[PDB]
Amino acid sequence: VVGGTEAQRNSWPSQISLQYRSGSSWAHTCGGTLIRQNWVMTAAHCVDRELTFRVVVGEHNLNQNNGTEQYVGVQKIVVHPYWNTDDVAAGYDIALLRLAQSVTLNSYVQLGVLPRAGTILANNSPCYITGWGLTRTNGQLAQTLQQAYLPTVDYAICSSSSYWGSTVKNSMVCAGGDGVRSGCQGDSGGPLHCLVNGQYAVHGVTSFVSRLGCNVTRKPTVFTRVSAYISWINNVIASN
Ligand code: NA
Repeated sequence: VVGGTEAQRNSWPSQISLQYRSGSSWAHTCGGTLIRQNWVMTAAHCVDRELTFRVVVGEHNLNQNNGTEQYVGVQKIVVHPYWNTDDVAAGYDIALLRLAQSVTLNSYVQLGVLPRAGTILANNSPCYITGWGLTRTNGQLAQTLQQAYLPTVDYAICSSSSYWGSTVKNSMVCAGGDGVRSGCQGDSGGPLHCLVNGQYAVHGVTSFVSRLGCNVTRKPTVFTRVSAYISWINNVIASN
């Protein structure tokens, strides 16, 4: 997250760190959201590589013992069947991970609440992105979980020629684009949290930014719109 601030350690208890085994250690690669005690939602492009993955819940500082982490292997990966890795702009950038064990819930570990199917945010709706991604374009991962305020940019604007044009679809949410705050590498798969009727819900799964940089004016961060995939998510969990 570029232009973020450190999150309080109990603000975003559905955030997870998806990590891969890297020699004798583990490395953060992307974010995700806990949606059942044994299921995580992330981006499809995050699990394109044939790596050994684990999920960490209750994480705050990737480089220090927080005393709150639970570590759990990934048992099954279900990517959306229409996902195509060489066309992220087509959409369907979503995947569900079944965990080897069910995690225990507490003030650091909670299920993300999802929006009702079909919900679309009005333009300029207040949202936060969260994650451990790069803190500058071509920078390094954050140590501590970051948050940045990214108001939504509606489809009519986002799909205009000076923004994303045809690259943005109605199955996506755009947020940000002010040139200072954005998602960045390592934030993929993590949540966009939006405040609606007094309650934060996860409306987006971080999908892409510009190839010209993370925080680029009129290139808001693009998220998979969770509310377009409620039936899909429910169908996968019920059949696994
Ligand atoms: Na930690």
